[PDB]
Amino acid sequence: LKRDKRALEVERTVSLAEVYAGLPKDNGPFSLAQEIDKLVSQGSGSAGS
Amino acid sequence: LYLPIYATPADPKALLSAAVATSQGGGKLPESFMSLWRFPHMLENARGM
Repeated sequence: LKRDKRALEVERTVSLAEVYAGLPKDNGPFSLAQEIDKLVSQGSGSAGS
Repeated sequence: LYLPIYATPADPKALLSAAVATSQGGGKLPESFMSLWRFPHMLENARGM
């Protein structure tokens, strides 16, 4: 109880589509629309880095 | 011819014992700390302690 203090409770929305659209060019940015529909067609593929 | 006088020992001395007392300095209150709980809860806490 000596050490405890009220912490600033915060919330943040994280958009997976935006994050995967935003990663550096050498990591290969991609929106999930054009890889979700193609990895479902064949599961042996991979996307992102 | 002279009959000597004979000395009678006196009663034994009453042994006495000394009983002294000890004194110790009183304590001092530590530094009070601001809590997080409201008074009824910090009181149920302290009362338990």
